[PDB]
Amino acid sequence: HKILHRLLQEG
Amino acid sequence: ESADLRALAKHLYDSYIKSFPLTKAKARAILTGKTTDKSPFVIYDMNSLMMGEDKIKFKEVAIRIFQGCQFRSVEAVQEITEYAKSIPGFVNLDLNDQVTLLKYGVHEIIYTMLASLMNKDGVLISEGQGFMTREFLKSLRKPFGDFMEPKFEFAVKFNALELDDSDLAIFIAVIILSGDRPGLLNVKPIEDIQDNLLQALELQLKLNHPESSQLFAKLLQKMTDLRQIVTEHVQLLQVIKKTETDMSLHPLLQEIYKDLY
Ligand SMILES: CCc1cc(F)c2ccccc2c1CNC(=O)c1c(OC)cc(O)c2c1OC1=CC(O)=C(C(C)=O)C(=O)[C@]12C
Repeated sequence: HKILHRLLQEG
Repeated sequence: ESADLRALAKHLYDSYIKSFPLTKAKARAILTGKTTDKSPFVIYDMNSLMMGEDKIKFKEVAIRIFQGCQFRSVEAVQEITEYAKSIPGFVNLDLNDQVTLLKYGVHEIIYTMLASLMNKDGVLISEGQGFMTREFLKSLRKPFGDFMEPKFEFAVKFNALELDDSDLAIFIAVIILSGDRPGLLNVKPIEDIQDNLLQALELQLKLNHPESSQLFAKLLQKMTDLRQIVTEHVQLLQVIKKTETDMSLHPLLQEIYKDLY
């Protein structure tokens, strides 16, 4: 779940 | 304190407005034809679909439509993710738990919010620039047709509740903060956040829908129903990329579905 991970940490 | 519960509801609503471009209010203003801007392009058959290509996009058709639903869902996952991060306490949770809450919650939210864009006759697509009829979607050859229909089935029942964007903002937050998702590491902090959101939802419904005392109880049941609804979705989907050679699945969607026992 590295993609969900990435979305959760950006912005 | 009830005051703080209303401040919370308003915070969630404001965040909701910032995260989701097309709200239910705006969706219904278009669906009912109360807007002045260009009404959506109606797609009710193969021919109309071809004509509206430029107005919605910035068996090859059934697959083509399926692909469209995939792209929208990907966009929806990102919008929901931004919303989740605005729920007080969410970003401070263990990161892997945040991933788990999203993994098991996104599709239930997608179904819920999809209802906002649907009526008995069809669904608004492309941020309201297009309208695809339910009968056209339902007629798509197997097994795609039965992949679209259930969403409308749910929407019709759910919309009978007459929730507004303010109600929905809290309802969605409650669903995302479910402390019983499989594999969560720290349950208590999630349960405490949900308990407060639930109190916020109860007050919102009591004040906003004074003549419908049964609403809160019904939404709690709807949350349970959404899980069953999502399981059936995941199955019917794992049979498509299982019985359709020409069927690629977006990485993000594969991640969410993978190990989603
Ligand atoms: C959230 C995605 C989802 C999941 C479901 F299970 C649904 C079931 C029934 C009705 C809509 C459903 C939807 C919503 N669908 C759409 O928004 C939706 C749709 O609709 C067919 C048909 C359709 O043609 C498209 C849709 O959204 C799209 C984004 C794209 O990037 C497309 C490109 C570039 O190809 C498309 O094709 C669009 C314009």
